[PDB]
Amino acid sequence: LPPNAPACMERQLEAARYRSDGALLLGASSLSGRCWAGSLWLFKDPCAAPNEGFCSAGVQTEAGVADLTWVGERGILVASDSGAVELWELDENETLIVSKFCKYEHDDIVSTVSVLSSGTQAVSGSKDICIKVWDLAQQVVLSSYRAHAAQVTCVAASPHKDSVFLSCSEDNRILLWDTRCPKPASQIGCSAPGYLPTSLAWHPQQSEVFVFGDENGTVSLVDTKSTSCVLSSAVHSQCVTGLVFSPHSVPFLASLSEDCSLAVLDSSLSELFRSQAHRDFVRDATWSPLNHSLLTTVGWDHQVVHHVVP
Amino acid sequence: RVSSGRDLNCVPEIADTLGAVAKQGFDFLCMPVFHPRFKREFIQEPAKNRPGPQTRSDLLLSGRDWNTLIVGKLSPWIRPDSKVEKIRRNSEAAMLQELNFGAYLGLPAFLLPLNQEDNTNLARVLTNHIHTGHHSSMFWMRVPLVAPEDLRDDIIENAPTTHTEEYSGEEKTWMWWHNFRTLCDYSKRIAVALEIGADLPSNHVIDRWLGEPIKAAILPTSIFLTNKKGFPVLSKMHQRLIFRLLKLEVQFIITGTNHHSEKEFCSYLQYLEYLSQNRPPPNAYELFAKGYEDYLQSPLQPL
Amino acid sequence: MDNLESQTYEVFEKDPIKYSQYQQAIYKCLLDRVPEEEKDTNVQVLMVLGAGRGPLVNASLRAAKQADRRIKLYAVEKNPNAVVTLENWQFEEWGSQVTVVSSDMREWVAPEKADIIVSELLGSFADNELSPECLDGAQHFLKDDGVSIPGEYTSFLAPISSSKLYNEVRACREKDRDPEAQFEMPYVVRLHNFHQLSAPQPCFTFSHPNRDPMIDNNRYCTLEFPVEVNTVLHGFAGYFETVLYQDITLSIRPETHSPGMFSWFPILFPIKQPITVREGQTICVRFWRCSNSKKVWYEWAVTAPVCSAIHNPTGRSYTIGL
Amino acid sequence: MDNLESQTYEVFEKDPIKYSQYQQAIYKCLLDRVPEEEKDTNVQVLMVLGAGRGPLVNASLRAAKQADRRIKLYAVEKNPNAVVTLENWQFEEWGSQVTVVSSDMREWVAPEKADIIVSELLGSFADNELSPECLDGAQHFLKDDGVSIPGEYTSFLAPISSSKLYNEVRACREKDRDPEAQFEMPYVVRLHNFHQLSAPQPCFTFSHPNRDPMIDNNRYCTLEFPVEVNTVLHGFAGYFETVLYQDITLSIRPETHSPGMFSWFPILFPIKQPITVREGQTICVRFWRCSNSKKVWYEWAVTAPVCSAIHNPTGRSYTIGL
Ligand SMILES: O=C(COc1cccc2cccnc12)NC[C@@H](O)CN1CCc2ccccc2C1
Ligand SMILES: O=C(COc1cccc2cccnc12)NC[C@@H](O)CN1CCc2ccccc2C1
Ligand SMILES: C[S@@+](CC[C@H](N)C(=O)[O-])C[C@H]1O[C@@H](n2cnc3c(N)ncnc32)[C@H](O)[C@@H]1O
Ligand SMILES: C[S@@+](CC[C@H](N)C(=O)[O-])C[C@H]1O[C@@H](n2cnc3c(N)ncnc32)[C@H](O)[C@@H]1O
Repeated sequence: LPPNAPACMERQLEAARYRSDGALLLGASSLSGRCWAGSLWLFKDPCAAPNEGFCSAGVQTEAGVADLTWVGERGILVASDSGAVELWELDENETLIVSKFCKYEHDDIVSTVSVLSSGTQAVSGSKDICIKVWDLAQQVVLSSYRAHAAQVTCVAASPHKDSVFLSCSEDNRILLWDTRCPKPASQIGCSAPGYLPTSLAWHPQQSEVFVFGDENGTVSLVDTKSTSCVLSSAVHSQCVTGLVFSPHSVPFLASLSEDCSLAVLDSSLSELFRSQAHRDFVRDATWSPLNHSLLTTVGWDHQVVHHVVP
Repeated sequence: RVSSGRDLNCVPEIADTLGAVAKQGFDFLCMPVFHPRFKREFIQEPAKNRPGPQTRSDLLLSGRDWNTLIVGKLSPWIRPDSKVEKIRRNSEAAMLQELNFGAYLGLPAFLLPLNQEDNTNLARVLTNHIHTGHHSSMFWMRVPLVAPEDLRDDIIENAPTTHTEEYSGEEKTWMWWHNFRTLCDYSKRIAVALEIGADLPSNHVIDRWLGEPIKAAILPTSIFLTNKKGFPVLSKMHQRLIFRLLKLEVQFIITGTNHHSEKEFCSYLQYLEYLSQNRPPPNAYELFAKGYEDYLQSPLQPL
Repeated sequence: MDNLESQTYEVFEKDPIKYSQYQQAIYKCLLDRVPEEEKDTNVQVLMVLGAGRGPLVNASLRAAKQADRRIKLYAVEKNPNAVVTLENWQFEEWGSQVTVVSSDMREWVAPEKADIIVSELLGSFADNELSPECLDGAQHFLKDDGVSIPGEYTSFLAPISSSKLYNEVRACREKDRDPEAQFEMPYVVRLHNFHQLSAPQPCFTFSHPNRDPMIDNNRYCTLEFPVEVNTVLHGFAGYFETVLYQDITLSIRPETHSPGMFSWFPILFPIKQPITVREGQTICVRFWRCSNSKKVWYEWAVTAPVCSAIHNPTGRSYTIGL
Repeated sequence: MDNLESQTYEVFEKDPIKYSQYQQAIYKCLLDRVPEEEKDTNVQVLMVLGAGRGPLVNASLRAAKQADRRIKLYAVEKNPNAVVTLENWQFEEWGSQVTVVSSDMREWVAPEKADIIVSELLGSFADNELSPECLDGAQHFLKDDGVSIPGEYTSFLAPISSSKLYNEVRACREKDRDPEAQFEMPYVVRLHNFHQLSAPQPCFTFSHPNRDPMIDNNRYCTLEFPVEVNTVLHGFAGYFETVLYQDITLSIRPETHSPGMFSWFPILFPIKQPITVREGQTICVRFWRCSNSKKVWYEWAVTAPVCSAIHNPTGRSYTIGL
């Protein structure tokens, strides 16, 4: 174990993100027992995870980590239980992790963050029903939006536009945002209101399409232009917590669920793969940048699993 | 003076947090009894068999501290009235579990939201818990003066907020509570934790709540304005309401983060204690009648 | 948890349609399971579960000689007093084609699996006699392709006006118990001086055998009754329907009542306080079926046009023993 | 059927003598089962049955390091709230020497048989908390030569005079139940203003494990109390004794009370009507221990010098849930 690194890693793995160089970023919370905290980890050897002794870097955060994201190659943006959005900076040697800012701006658990396309701004979502736009350089909230009427579940930045992002709430709304508009949000989704939306991912190329997952295990594909739901599949038997597109030319979609399974789907939402490797909730997925058929999932079982995808 | 508590939805170490808030001036803390994100599963394998501990240990506080300093909070993922059957079932079981733990701990109070119209099943579960042993402890329903849906920003192009006249609609929230409490057969154990917002609704909506069992009033940091010297204070209107609530001797609860950054959390509190010390002293009748408020007597019959 | 009296079996054995209908159900089922070329070689194992004094055993025997097919019979009955009648039937008449078993169907360790179980464990609200729990604890001895007769049952509710019945319930206050307990239990009653406020709607449904990986018999259901006169709600009539086999059914739901069948009267779920409903309004009611390892009970509430108290929270006023 | 509160475990964990006595019982038993030459090679499997917050697990651990012998521990507890405390103890302290099991001991399918089960499931009248039924349903996972601690317990009764307590019972009438129900249930009470009319006599006795081919926990016993003053009988004090292991015992029977042990107060069995007894007369009483698959209860009557009504016929006023 490196200097500054904790001797032990929090049981509940929340997040897993490959940097472009191929190294693994892990976020983890302690959701039970005496101390309810969280930690951040960097693994230059991804196959060594989750063992704390074979990490490149590691650090304790005050509260749990509800969501994570890379800023650039050295920045780590954190959604905390504490109400805080925090930015952690990576070391020069990349052997320690250092708090750059901790802002107590949300009134409840911050549950979701996404980095906007430029890399200079981010949007966060909270149980406090707010959605906030951050200046990362300035360490301030530029815009604060109460669009929703129940806690916010997911916020996703568009692949290429700094002012466009999706959000979804327990108030049954999926909102397409565009901060260029006087009234920024616009309500989108299928004809009939359905089951609550629980996860969102933009298509990395067709910059006008996204998938969304609901609390009933259904993954659905939406077009913003034709403003209606095209395809849908019953993928999972429990709520869909994450959706991750592969880096591939025509991309695959990883689907992860509280049913403890991973699934991988093609463009038409047909099932190519499924993994029961996990024995608790599956919280994240990342595709190796180095090996485009390699996929990593983490769970609340403390497994870091590397899947080989056909 | 004023009995007041802190509402937190994040507690990394209970010992420390309780110390922090006590130092800050608070009489009690409202906090999760399970980690708010710690969604449990009760039927389907393998998550069902998730090794324990399911939460943090009772040994962490004295019996007395549990009895007097802590108010439980239902986990916010527990949705007994969801339209999805599997969520409804886990939620029933989860609610029982957290309810049973509060009782196991001996908590004096325990918070549950009414944050939508239909809480039939929440009511059914609570009523059941109520009739499973006879206990003293209170259930505070956390209801807002104004419903979230009627408080949102007018910022959806294709779903505008309706600016027309809605006498009945602006009372929707009272009906949420009315119905819940009717279903639960007016149990003396179920009281109101009234949530106050930046925008007070019409005065009539504050009329509704007049005779209701309000045991606590929740003040988000969000609603405080700032004076010249940067201290937190409240609009004239909000003061009027506080004064009404002081007369009813509710407990006050501060929720949310500190937004007046150059001040301690104790400054919000200091303002409240300022307001109560600055209320007109009770007249001679009010001193005599003091111990007797809503105490029912037989009329005297000296014949 | 109680044992039925001799005269209670007597009155109900007198039903024309109930048993004729079971005969026809057993008849069809045999034909579908043993082809003509197998008629003499295939002996179907038939189990009557809760056989009372035997009419279902006789109706099984008549079904097999009508199908011209061969059957072995087991007659399981837990009421040892009825087991007297059965055992005297099997010595005097049935001979060893029928094995009389005196035990609970949830307990009986069966010497072999069955082709078909036959049961009549149904109350006026279908499942209110615990037919689900009984058959669930038996099904482990039904063959993988086995048939349960009945295969299915469904309960129904309709709101009613009747101040007469309201008053009859109210008059059921007893000493030494909750003064409002009368109102938190269902009554079998031949509804007569009443007004039915809306068409019956399906409530709870059970299927047998139960192929659920996890079997759960608890239920929550929400019914919306469009009402188009002014009136006062005093309670809910319950009825039921069941699929014995295929198209052969039994019903006490008025729209599809089995003609001549007198074996079940309607059931009444009262409410503590009359509720005024206006023309054009919806009555919303909510029913739960609840359980312990010891007991099963219903809880109900009206949530529109106005709310009531939740009735029977916890089975405090009425449960059915397991 | 209920779950004990945190503060209830707290008060009772404070007993000096109860746990020290269990430590000593586990201590001796280990020595008798693993000889010095086996000390490092023989690891005894120990099961604490109803482990509450763990003091018996700690007392097991202290007994093994005092015996210098090796043990594997299972901590079975059905109160999931206490299972919280246990699971936090086993992560923070015990490590994997202790396997915490959250289930009912009658249900738990054990991965292996035990050398010794340890339990404290005893009420002021020994078996009135259903220690027999609990341990009976567990013993199938005790090895053939296995030891139960406790090995044995015995209840005792003595007749008492006390108009104070008679009056305290009478004052326990509640609305909505039998007006005399107060009198048909036993009270844990620190008997203070009372007169004990005769020496306690043994009542019911249980042994563990139970080597009976047919296990029956029901009992009928008849006690004759020679009385030598005039007075009025108002009830029966109960007490108990138990053999933890060999000579190591616990007792609340006054003649042999364990010094300093405050964990059990005496129990009171009232009677509906005071009965006058004269010097020289015998008080005859009769106690039954009764059961269902659902509940266990006592019924009692005085038959001399005059008769009383049979108390609690059927468990109509009080039962203990299974
Ligand atoms: O619908 C009714 C009618 O009740 C009665 C109606 C008329 C006379 C009765 C005499 C004794 C008992 N119940 C009577 N009872 C509930 C329902 O379980 C009826 N079933 C009908 C089928 C049946 C068969 C054998 C033994 C008992 C029964 C009871
Ligand atoms: O003899 C008594 C004394 O009762 C009490 C006496 C004094 C305070 C009490 C507080 C809470 C509950 N009971 C109390 N009770 C019956 C008997 O079962 C006591 N045992 C004693 C051992 C024990 C250990 C752990 C948890 C509970 C118990 C209860
Ligand atoms: C309503 S009766 C019908 C009797 C008979 N089949 C008839 O139609 O006349 C149901 C019978 O099932 C018996 N029974 C109910 N539950 C049972 C169980 N779990 N095991 C065995 N018998 C049962 C009852 O004692 C009763 O005689
Ligand atoms: C009186 S307490 C003693 C607790 C602990 N041994 C002590 O001395 O502090 C009995 C404990 O056994 C548990 N228990 C009772 N019956 C049980 C059963 N059948 N299976 C598992 N646990 C049981 C109770 O919940 C309770 O915590």
